[PDB]
Amino acid sequence: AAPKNRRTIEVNRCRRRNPQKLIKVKNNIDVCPECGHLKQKHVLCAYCYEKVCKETAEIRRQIGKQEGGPFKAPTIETVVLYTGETPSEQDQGKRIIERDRKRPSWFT
Amino acid sequence: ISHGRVFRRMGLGPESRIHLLRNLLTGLVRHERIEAPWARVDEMRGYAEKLIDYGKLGDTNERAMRMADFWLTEKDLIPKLFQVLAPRYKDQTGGYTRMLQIPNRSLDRAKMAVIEYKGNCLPPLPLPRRDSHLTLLNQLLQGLRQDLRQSQ
Amino acid sequence: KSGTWWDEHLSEENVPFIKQLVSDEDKAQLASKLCPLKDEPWPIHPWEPGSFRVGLIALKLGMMPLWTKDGQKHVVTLLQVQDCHVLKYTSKENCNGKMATLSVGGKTVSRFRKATSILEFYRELGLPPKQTVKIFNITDNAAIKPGTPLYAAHFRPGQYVDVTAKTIGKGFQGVMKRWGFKGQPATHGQTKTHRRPGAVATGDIGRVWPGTKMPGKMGNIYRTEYGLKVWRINTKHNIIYVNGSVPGHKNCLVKVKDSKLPAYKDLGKNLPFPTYFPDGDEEELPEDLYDENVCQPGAPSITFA
Amino acid sequence: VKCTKARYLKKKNMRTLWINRITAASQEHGLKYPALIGNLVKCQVELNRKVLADLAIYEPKTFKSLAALASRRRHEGFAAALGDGKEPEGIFSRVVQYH
Amino acid sequence: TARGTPSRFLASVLHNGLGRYVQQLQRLSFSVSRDGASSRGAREFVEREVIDFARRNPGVVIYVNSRPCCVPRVVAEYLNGAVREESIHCKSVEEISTLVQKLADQSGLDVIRIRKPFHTDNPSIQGQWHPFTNKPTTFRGLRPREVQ
Amino acid sequence: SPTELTEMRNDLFNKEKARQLSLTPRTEKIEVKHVGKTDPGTVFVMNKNISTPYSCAMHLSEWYCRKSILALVDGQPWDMYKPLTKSCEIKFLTFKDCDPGEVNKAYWRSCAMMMGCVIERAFKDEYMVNLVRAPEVPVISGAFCYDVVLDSKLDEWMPTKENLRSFTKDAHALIYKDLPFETLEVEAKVALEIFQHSKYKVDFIEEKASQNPERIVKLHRIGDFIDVSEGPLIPRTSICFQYEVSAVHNLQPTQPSLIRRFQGVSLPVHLRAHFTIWDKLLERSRK
Amino acid sequence: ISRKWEKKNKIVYPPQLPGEPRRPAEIYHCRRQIKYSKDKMWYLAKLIRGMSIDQALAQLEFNDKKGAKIIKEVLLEAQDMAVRDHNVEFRSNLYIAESTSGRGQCLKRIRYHGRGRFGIMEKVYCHYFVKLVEGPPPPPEPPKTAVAHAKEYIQQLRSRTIVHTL
RNA sequence: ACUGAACUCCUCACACCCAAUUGGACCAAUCUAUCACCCUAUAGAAGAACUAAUGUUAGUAUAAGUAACAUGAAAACAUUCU
Ligand SMILES: [Mg+2]
Ligand SMILES: [Mg+2]
Ligand SMILES: [Mg+2]
Ligand SMILES: [Mg+2]
Ligand SMILES: [Mg+2]
Ligand SMILES: [Mg+2]
Ligand SMILES: [Mg+2]
Ligand SMILES: [Mg+2]
Ligand SMILES: [Mg+2]
Ligand SMILES: [Mg+2]
Ligand SMILES: [Mg+2]
Ligand SMILES: [Mg+2]
Ligand SMILES: [Mg+2]
Ligand SMILES: [Mg+2]
Ligand SMILES: [Zn+2]
Repeated sequence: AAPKNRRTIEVNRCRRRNPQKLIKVKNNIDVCPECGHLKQKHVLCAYCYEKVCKETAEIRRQIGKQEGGPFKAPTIETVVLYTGETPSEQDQGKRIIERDRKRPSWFT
Repeated sequence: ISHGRVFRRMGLGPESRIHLLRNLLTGLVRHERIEAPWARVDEMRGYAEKLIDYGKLGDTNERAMRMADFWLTEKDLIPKLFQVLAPRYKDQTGGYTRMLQIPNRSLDRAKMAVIEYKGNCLPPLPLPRRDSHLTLLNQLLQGLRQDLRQSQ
Repeated sequence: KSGTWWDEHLSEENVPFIKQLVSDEDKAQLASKLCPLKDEPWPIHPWEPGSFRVGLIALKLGMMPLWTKDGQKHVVTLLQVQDCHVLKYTSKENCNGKMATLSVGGKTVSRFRKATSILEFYRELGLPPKQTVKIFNITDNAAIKPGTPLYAAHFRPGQYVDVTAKTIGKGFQGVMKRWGFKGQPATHGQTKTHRRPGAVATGDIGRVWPGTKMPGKMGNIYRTEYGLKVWRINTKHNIIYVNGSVPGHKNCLVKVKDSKLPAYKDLGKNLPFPTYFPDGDEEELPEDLYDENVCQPGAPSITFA
Repeated sequence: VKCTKARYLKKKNMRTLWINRITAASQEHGLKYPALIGNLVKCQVELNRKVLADLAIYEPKTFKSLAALASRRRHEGFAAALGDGKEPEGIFSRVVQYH
Repeated sequence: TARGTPSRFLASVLHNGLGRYVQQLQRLSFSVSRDGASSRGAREFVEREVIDFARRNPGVVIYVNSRPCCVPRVVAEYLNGAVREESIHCKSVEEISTLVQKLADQSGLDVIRIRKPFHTDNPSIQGQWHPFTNKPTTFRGLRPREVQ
Repeated sequence: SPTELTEMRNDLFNKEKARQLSLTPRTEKIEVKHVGKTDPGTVFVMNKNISTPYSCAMHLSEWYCRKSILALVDGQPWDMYKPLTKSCEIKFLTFKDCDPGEVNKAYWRSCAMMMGCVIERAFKDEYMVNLVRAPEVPVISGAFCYDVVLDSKLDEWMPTKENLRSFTKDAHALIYKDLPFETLEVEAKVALEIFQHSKYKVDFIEEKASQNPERIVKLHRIGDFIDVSEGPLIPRTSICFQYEVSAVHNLQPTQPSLIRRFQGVSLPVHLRAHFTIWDKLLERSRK
Repeated sequence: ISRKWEKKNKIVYPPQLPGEPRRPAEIYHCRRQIKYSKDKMWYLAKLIRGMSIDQALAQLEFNDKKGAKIIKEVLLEAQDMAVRDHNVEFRSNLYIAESTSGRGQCLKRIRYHGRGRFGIMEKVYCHYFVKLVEGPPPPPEPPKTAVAHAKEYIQQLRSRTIVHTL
């Protein structure tokens, strides 16, 4: 089947500017109390999540360096210790991942 | 018509779905926190909980060992599953996994989620916290609660 | 500006407190209506020919077999009356119809998920909001005060009833499944035509007649099953055992009312005319009322003498 | 082309509107348009339809007078027909002669 | 066409005829050329007719400017502020005279479609018709079917 | 006449505003540093005695303006529209902060002030109404209270449900009007000049002047309504979303005069409560 | 090609008299030759049209379309230049008065079809334009009430004249 | 009785409604000769006038933001797994 006539710009404007086509305004956006960047209420904050992901990447790189190769996952719990921090009694018997920076305030 | 169908249709078929979930779950067991498309994480959360239960069952259980051998494609994680995760959750009875939506993927704008085993060594997620008890509405509701308690 | 839900601004301590408080209020309101005859009940007129009483809104629990004394099986559906109350009454003149109307509400739901007007209406009535409200046409003889509860014993075994419900929604279905069209053969050359509709109309008219059977949404519409026998009543759990199948899925709300079939026109002589009133306490009904032909559980195995 | 052809239709529709309005006014006064027009002609009043409609809209008392005159002439004609013969001509029926 | 053109109602600038007729034309500027066949008629008009027209119409100021021009023109400015520019290019003396006289006799109102051939500020003398004209009144103003 | 009293009070308020703003001519620049958690380190070079924490929020973003109810300036709470007076540290306080206590108190006082305005402008002319005080009751009390003495003619009259609903309608009319909470720190002398026709307000001004070292008093106007404020208020009445004059209670010591306490309850747009929770809050506030 | 939008920022108005309302600042910004269809860009432009700068940025940050990021960058640049050069006091006190997408200079390519036939692809490019006006966004046009609607009807009735007569 | 054409009358003006074909009066723009000099005149010429040839070239539409197309998974992006 082929068009029998060219559809006019008036009809085309009707079709493509019908509110069903138009983008819907989102009212679920809100400010993150932690960093103040915008976030959707149900979604996690992009800025804070990126902070956590970068810290996780550093920790995981240290984990890989300590493991030294594939298939060397430890059989014990792991604890991340930052500069100026010593293992506690609970931390005893756990693999220590040392990070060469001050503990982040958000991290606890 | 898909009334009562509880399993998503993923990958190239049922086997491919199982294998995709298996890879995601192996990554979850290895790293304790994995970000992946929202639907796949939702589908794999139940299997993660089931592996935690099978690890609770114990090393000596041949059925649990077979399940772990199948599901953990990297065999170094089976000792982990049985000696780090299950002992960690021995006290708990469920809810071993925390799943939270993430800003859509930059590449294809896919709905993504991060799923982690609770109590992992990794930095805590920016968890959504309920409003403080000291807010106006919460204080008014506290007044309601105190009045009811005094009445009874 | 932004939309809100009842839990948005509630703290960890106040969420459970609010849940408990609202549930307690709902159950207290439900219990407060358990004695209708002791709270200025509307006049209870005797049954007369041509009288139409109110029905109920039950919940389709499931199906089970039921054997009659002649050794015949019957599939019988379970309809549970869950928090069924009369909510509104409009007279002949007020409604402008040929009969008065009683609104009946069923399956109490959360107050946090209802419109403000509905919440105000239910607050004035003194009952928690109901999942479904249905209108029953009645004569003025059968008017019942709003707020009165209705029970499965409102019907009785041997009665014949009509059950209306939204059918299981099958979505946009093809012509073969929707209208039972024969379709085209699977083999013998058929190219890309196995379940398509054939000719939709004739060449002359140059159009498609209105009402033509075409692929489209199936189910999810209200349908009525007429003349289903009430084999049994379980008064303890407020359950009606209705003969045969009923429209809708399990746990669906079905509107149940006396059968309109001509054969069953004036059989409401012995039924509770306005409605069954447990508060009357004339004789506490047994846990189970059976129709005469039902093989009651606990009865001796039937022998065809 | 439509604009050129529309002048004939403009004149026709103007006459139709005038006739409709004259009919309305004559019915208000109890007369029909044919009777009013014919009897005015017989009275020798040569007001055209445009002017008659204008009088009906804007000079209701003048139009009432004209309708009364038309009915008077109509009744004079009826009397003449009924008493056909050499009876004296109606007062308004008399026609001024021009030479 | 009427639908594709503006329209107005028949009117006069200041009720031009009630008290006294006032010639609406006030200015006539003739741009002419010493040389050029286009303005030969304009030159002859300036020579033989413009003086007579000026003395006939003392209320109109006529400015004859002879400057190099390819299209000789006449600009008529009316009391109401209207300005009408006409080309007298390659027009004979008679044509120019008729055009100038038409401008003199013409008002400054726009030459557009006139909706009505007439304009009355007092259309009715006996009272404009309304539905209650030619309608008898009833005792105590009782509407139909009224009981009391 | 009440209209004359309002007009003259507003005139004095405007003259005080003009005098205060003229006391500091030109544009002296004060540096205010954002000591808040987010957007740290931002220093605003503002105009002294003209710029406001609302101006700071406008510089930062619209979200600050919409969500910030109070401003801690050098550790002390400030109205978002109170002009700053010196280089300082600023931190915006919203309703959903970790410890919103100060914002709660400010909103509570603002609701009491709106209740007082509605009370004064509701009654008919023939009846005298004199606002005595707005007790600083805690939020846990479940209802903000405003104390008034009505005409002795109405010593036995109690407002009906319709009267309370009319009060709520007037309060919602104010909310729709969306008036700012203009504020001033004005000397007790000018405060007494403004409130010379109210012994209760006079003595309250005296108490405030005694409490503070100098004779400076917090004087607030919503619209054509001057009042003495116990502390900072919220930016605009539009902050309020739900507002209900719950009830009225006469105080026990009736022999000197009838101190009738109007008890109401309110919630801002940021903390809207569902219909049922709001109904329960109304029931608990009616006490 | 035309580049009048850029020049629109170079107009200098005469100094305002003291007894004159303060003229709101206007900042014209645009981005040229965006690898994006103008039809798709129009939806984003319409979305952010008439809103405040902060609200537009908020919507664009969470809209998934590719053009959303480009429009967000353009709006941020517009805000920066409005503050730095156009003497706009507050960042947040700006609203999108105009936002439109224009056709860019496109390139023609060949798309190969099944039987030696082909079609002419168009590597579509689009422009994007914004005008930022200082001050709060104008209030949305309230829907006309029944009272005003009936008032309009009654005015129409009153405007009636006796047509085609004296 | 009345309504009713472009028939006829009325006021003014009139060359101003048949295909093929035929006679005639004008004429846009261009160049040349003389003029003219904010757009022209008298003549001589001619690649001298495009709502239409599935016309040619170029631009942009319509179909249409449609049909179609693409990147196995996690991660330290080492690496591992399917
Ligand atoms: Mg797929
Ligand atoms: Mg078949
Ligand atoms: Mg084939
Ligand atoms: Mg096939
Ligand atoms: Mg090929
Ligand atoms: Mg194309
Ligand atoms: Mg005719
Ligand atoms: Mg020539
Ligand atoms: Mg040619
Ligand atoms: Mg062409
Ligand atoms: Mg062509
Ligand atoms: Mg397109
Ligand atoms: Mg299509
Ligand atoms: Mg496709
Ligand atoms: Zn954040």
